[PDB]
Amino acid sequence: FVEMVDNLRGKSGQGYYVEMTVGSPPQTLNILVDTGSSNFAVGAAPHPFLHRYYQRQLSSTYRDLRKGVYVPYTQGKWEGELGTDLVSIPHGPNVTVRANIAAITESDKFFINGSNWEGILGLAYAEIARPDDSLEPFFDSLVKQTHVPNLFSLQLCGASEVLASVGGSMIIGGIDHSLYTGSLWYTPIRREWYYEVIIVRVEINGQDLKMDCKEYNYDKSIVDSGTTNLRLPKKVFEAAVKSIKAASSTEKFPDGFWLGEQLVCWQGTTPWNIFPVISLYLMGEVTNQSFRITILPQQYLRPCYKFAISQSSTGTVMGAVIMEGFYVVFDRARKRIGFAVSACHVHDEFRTAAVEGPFVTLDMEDCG
Ligand SMILES: CCCOc1ccc(-c2csc(-c3ccccc3Cl)c2CC(=O)NC(=N)N)cc1
Repeated sequence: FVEMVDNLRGKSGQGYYVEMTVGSPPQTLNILVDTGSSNFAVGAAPHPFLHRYYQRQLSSTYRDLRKGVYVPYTQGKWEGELGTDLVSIPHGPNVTVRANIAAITESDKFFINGSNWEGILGLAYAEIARPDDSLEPFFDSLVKQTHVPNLFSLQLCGASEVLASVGGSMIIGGIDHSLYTGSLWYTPIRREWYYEVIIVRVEINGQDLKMDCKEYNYDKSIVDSGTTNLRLPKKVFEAAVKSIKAASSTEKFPDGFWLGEQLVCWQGTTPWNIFPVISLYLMGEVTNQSFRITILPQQYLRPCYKFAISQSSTGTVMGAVIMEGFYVVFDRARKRIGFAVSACHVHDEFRTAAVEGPFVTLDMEDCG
């Protein structure tokens, strides 16, 4: 796993990517590591934001699947041609796998200017793969074609003209103990489509939001490296901001700030201590057992800073601001996701991101 440490990079807010190669000879590309989707999709045609793309004609091992894929979503869309080719991760397991590849031929609002990645590596399950679940996801092909164990770890570390550079590690097939400190707590993967989990309770600076369990997962809750913010269902979001505004209160802020769209600055003078910590209690492996994940303002305020907690209409999304500061294990083989305090992770001399348990919680089976 030493070879996989720091194999991730990105620009704050533009996602983390790992270097991959596709085709023969090897075509080097930077791929967004996304646990919130299940397709291995790469630009395969010129685009204003792409400085390089996958060229099937140059790959002697490319095999067309004669089959298209169309993916529209609210902001725009991407469209591609299904194919198969040899795929490797230079700073990952020393193996090469034949995987499905969605060659993006046209798109709008898919790629991001300056993000430095040319495709996406959807690490979620087949159920949500496009165009349907018969298109085996990359990780599935990896495990089926190799000896690599059905599990991967993600240590997202976070972080002037330039958006800040972020780094992290994607350990495939295992758990690197030097990457975390303390104990690893696991929450069950409720269902194998998105990496769905169940939040049983949340508190702002030790104070319980006292909401019905179901509201925390209203619709669903997922662990998604492909999302920057901690996104909360409306009701939970409103309750969370009110509580945070209170905690901060000694400074007031433009609510354009609270809405994530606008920024805020001081100049190492930041009054972190004024902002409360956020604890998300996740269902434990044992019925009435749960554990908490606690994040600092250093995590939900991303650098000037922008409030990185936003409203969701699609359930809770534990994105980067949540994952950063924790070592997250996607234990697919045991249908669970483990959290441990990250070897990296920003923290002052008064508080620290934490992973603690157990905490017992009555019902919770019914938080789903
Ligand atoms: C931190 C920046 C992340 O940048 C992104 C770039 C593209 C997409 C995206 C466009 S269409 C699409 C997509 C939508 C449905 C199925 C397949 C794909 Cl590739 C995705 C993946 C996605 O939605 N991931 C996610 N929510 N975690 C998402 C984030």
